[PDB]
Amino acid sequence: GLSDGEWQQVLNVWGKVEADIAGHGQEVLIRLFTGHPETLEKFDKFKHLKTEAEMKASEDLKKHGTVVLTALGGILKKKGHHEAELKPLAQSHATKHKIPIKYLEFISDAIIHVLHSKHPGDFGADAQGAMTKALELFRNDIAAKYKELGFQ
Ligand code: HEM
Repeated sequence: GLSDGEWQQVLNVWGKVEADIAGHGQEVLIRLFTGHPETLEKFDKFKHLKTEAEMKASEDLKKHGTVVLTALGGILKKKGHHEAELKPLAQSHATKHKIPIKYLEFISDAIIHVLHSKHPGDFGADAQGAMTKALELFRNDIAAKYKELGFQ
């Protein structure tokens, strides 16, 4: 549940991500993998990445960063009316990829970190608040589909 003003802040912030979707995507995943090494083990196609140099040097990691943020952006543009978009992602990540809701908390915090890192002093207190709310809404609606499936 976000206000109209809050949704406007979220979509304003997203303009930054849209100027460099791959760069933001790559940094969000690198921050996830480096901060939480177990998350890398969920990706059979990125397990071979033994170093952050290998990570930064991976074209396919950049590619998947674009896939992830494009999907998230689509959802954010629905301003909460995202059932059709979110349900299949929830179901894929629980049933096929086996991703605990904890890892979605990790990637949420990682998005906040990357925005401050790439835009220092240009990601204000109101902006962080609005983006956090959106990411919690997203996370919480996925958690609901996880409880439905009894997935832990
Ligand atoms: C902001 C949250 C995220 C979004 C928007 C997102 C989105 C996506 C999309 C669109 C795909 C491809 C289609 C599909 O399989 O459903 C995908 C694949 C996948 N996701 Fe995510 N995802 C998120 C978070 C996570 C996290 C936190 C992990 C792991 C720690 C994860 C692991 C995977 C894996 C293992 C695949 C398959 C990669 C492959 O082999 O091609 N995801 N994701």
